[PDB]
Amino acid sequence: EAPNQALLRILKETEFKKIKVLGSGAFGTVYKGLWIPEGEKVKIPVAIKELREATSPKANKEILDEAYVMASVDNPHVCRLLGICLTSTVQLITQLMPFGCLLDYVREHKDNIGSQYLLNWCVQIAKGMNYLEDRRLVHRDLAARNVLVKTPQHVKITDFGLAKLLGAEEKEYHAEGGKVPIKWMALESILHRIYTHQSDVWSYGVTVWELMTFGSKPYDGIPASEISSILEKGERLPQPPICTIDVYMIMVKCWMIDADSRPKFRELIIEFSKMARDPQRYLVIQGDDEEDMDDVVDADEYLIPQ
Ligand SMILES: CO[C@H]1CCN(c2nccc(Nc3cc4c(cn3)nc([C@@H](C)O)n4[C@@H](C)C(F)(F)F)n2)C[C@H]1F
Repeated sequence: EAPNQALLRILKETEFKKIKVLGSGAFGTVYKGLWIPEGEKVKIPVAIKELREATSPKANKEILDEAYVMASVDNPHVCRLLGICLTSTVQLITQLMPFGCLLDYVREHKDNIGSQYLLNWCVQIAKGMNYLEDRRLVHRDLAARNVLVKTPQHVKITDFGLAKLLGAEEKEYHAEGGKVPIKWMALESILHRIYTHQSDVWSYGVTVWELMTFGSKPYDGIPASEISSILEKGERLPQPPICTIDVYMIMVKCWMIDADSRPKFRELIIEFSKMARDPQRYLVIQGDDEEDMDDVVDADEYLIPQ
């Protein structure tokens, strides 16, 4: 197989400064911060993810496995790891996405999200996803919560906690136990623990549904145990009121039993692009930062020779 010549950057704790907490999960604390490299005269808005507090060797392998995947990606619609900090607790340093996750964004801005925006997000998620397919990467956790907003017009795929690299003549990934998101999972993933790029396509369909419903919970109320029995019977997520048969037919195609019958991410870019050219024909919607900001540079503009 092809050697992975990606560069993992080790950053000094002194190079960056924590401002406030963005999220305090059971896994850790994500901090809003600023990164001032060596003597570069730049301030890079960052998101610093530290592994809870305690140093357990079991979870350190998980954060470094996430660092491996995140350092091996480079696409405008995928979040790249800026570096790692080897302190008492391992810290992942990533680009600050000022508008947070897409799921919370669609819920918080329901009344100001237009058809042009929803369809553009779909194209963008399909572009980043097709890139991961080119990189032989299976996400295994694509959802609106794992799509971050850089600007309302620019979103990127993130959270490589479950991501796996295939390569050569490996077409599918076989999993173990662990907590897995059942409501975003393809049927072969629930029944056989088989993950492919086409299983990611199913998850893409559910992500699109979340967006088109403005952040509604898929199969709301239904326990994860019943999902498998529901999908096997032929039941799928409802048509969002704003969706024309055109958009819904795309979501439906992602949820077909035969994985190879589902659309490819390169076809989803094409389909949604045609739709983004005349967004009102496809979506029916009624009525459709405290420091010296002189040297602030976004991570997408801060590059080091590759
Ligand atoms: C479980 O860890 C996740 C957390 C989100 N990760 C991430 N990846 C790339 C960039 C990035 N930046 C990033 C993440 C941000 C953010 C600004 N920038 N603002 C928020 C809140 C206020 O809405 N979040 C969320 C997702 C949280 F706090 F939970 F992280 N964050 C990917 C993994 F590290």
